[PDB]
Amino acid sequence: KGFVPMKAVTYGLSPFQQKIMPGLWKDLPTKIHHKVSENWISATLLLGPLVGVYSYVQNYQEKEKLSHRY
Amino acid sequence: HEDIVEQVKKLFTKLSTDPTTASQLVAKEPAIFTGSEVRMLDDEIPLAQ
Repeated sequence: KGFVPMKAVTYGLSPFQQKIMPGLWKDLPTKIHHKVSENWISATLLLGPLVGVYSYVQNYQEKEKLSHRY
Repeated sequence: HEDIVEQVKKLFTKLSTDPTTASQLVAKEPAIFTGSEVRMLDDEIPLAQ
């Protein structure tokens, strides 16, 4: 647990000299599109098996119930 | 004082007579204090300042 010699240069500005809130809602649709396009595969892989198993169980149960009738 | 003033009055000519003082050139372009930092990290120097 130690540190390293670095050699960098940085500039900063005071907190009380810059607008804070307007950054949240600036350009939402492009951010939403980027997130969706990047994580569509993760969403698919998370939500696939649940839907498949649920549909299969529903179909099996209704078929069995309707086949037990008179 | 009199000797210097008479020599000056006799010698100092040909100076441009622009009717401009420092008051106008400072009244516009004022000096505003912002507040910020500059950090120069080297780390091969023995002392910090």
